Amino acid sequence: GVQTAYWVQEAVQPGDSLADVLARSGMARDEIARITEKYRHLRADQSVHVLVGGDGGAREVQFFTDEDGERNLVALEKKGGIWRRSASEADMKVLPTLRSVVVKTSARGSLARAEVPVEIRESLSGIFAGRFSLDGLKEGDAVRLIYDSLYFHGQQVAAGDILAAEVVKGGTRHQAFYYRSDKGGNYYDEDGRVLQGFNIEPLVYTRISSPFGYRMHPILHTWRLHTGIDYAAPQGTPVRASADGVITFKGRKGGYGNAVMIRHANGVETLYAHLSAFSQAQGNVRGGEVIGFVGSTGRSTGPHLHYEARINGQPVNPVSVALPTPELTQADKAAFAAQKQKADALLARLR
Ligand code: NI
Repeated sequence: GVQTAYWVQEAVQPGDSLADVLARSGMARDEIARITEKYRHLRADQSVHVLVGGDGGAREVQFFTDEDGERNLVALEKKGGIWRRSASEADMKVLPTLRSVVVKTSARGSLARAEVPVEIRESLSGIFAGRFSLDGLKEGDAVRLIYDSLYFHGQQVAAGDILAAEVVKGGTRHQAFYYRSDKGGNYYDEDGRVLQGFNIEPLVYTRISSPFGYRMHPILHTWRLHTGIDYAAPQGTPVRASADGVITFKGRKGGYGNAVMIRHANGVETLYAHLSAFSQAQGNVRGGEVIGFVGSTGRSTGPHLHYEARINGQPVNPVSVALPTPELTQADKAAFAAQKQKADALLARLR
């Protein structure tokens, strides 16, 4: 009898194009065209979804883009015969995720079995990197986490930042709390003291135009993930290394324009882009010496620096990880205490 609509999932293979994946799914030739007419692009490690109507006609197509610098969540619907970027306020919903796990084999291993996003395992590693090694957790060691999770139409699509984390290694308790204020946040321990190389910011900037993490466009309601920090600064402004390490690259790089990377050791790297010019200071960099100057090369509006920290792999909120953490004043102390208590109430849920 009558046919019902169904979803088709097509994974994205190496250096694949949208039209490519869309074609392997079985989508019509002329249909692929009407789509790519308005929409180095397709984020690998995923799969584009296509809703097929009972009549075999495509009605929707959602997927993630991995453009250089940021990733976009593209949702497209077909109405009246035209593909339009679908979006709405109620589409996404962020919830606090309470995950508790006890180490058995390895720390990173057990956390993976507990359904803990790779992003979080690495973000957690850098946060406590100044107290212990996340890989030195023996059996019986606990890891209690609380982090925002993004749900698209009731379906978990990503993971926000860590709100609080309690780790017990060998019986020693280590706590980390996320604190935000003013008109990104930072991580502090239970006593409000700084946790933990990166003793300075990459430069002197006028203001931070765009923070790290997921954010919804105020009017388009679309969602995008900025894989770094946008430091607004006059072009030509000296861009120095945040810490020691060794520069491993430099030159034009996709939408990043001129950029350089530094392997700060311990399995961590950094990247500064959109530079107007370098300064050629390869080899080992003491940490602090100029390595570039602000510009607007690659995919960028005006002058500013793109700071991106990549722990054991890909993008990770550089805050309190690959940047210095400011001390808490009275303009905080009280507020922080109020926030620490809220997170601890959720933590106690995993004890
Ligand atoms: Ni950026």
